[PDB]
Amino acid sequence: HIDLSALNPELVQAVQHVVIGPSSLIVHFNEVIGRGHFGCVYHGTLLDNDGKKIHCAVKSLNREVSQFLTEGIIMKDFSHPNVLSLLGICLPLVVLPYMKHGDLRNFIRNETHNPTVKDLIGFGLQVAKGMKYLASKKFVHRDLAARNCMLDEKFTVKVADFGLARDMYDKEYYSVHKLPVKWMALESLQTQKFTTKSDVWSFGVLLWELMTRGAPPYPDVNTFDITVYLLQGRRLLQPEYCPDPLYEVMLKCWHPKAEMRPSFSELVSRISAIFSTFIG
Ligand SMILES: COc1cnc2c(NCc3nnc4ccc(-c5ccccc5)nn34)ccnc2c1
Repeated sequence: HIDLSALNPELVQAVQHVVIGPSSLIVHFNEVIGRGHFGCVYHGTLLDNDGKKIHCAVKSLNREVSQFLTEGIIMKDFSHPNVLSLLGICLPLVVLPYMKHGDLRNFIRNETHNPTVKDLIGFGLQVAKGMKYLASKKFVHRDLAARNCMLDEKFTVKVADFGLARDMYDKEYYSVHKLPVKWMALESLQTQKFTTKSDVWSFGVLLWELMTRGAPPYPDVNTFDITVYLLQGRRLLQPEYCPDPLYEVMLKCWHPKAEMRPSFSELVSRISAIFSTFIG
């Protein structure tokens, strides 16, 4: 039940645009397309206000209602081609655009697809643009990784796994202390505080993932021994196909001083330049 009085008065009129009527959504519970700690996701067919059939992914939270709605309201207002949108909430079901090619990590690990170095850098550029948008909205992601970005039918990469879509979709990479330690900035491992600058650290690791086509970072390090490993004066090595200036970008993302790491705007600029030097 929706109690409009419990909400922030400013946000009441935004409820009609976030709530999806149960008669407008068909969800196919016979086919699981993704698994999270909070719940499974399924295929869905959504009907528009006019009556157009759009394909969607419907996530369950199986495994405050006022708070849940405001979270959805804030997320719906986010609109960028490199950020996963919220279609709405159904009575609770989270309704998201269907991403045909799944998560970025699995996509680049797939033997049937063959992205070129240019393509891989382009995927990186797309993530940087999505994060530039999010950071301008003062939104800290906290869990940027290749596993947490998705691709649609046009191979458009979108920053996902945030707001109501947030979950652990690959439990292997989360350690109790439940943190994604191998994507975390030194200061975050120490304080558990996450910033846009710690998102920038995670982006550098994401770039390394792209250039290795989805290799696991720091395989021979065990969980929280990562802080010891890093403080020995170590960084992830330069992947074979990674251009030198792109590795220089990665090293900047992993600067020991958070305030010295590049903004996402600078990452878009630097990476767009490197991307432009390649053909095919
Ligand atoms: C074709 O298969 C799928 C599966 N899941 C979704 C989906 N899931 C919710 C979601 N929101 N943000 C994220 C980030 C990562 C994953 C994820 C899912 C599986 C493995 C690894 C990571 N899922 N996810 C949303 C939209 N389209 C999808 C299409």
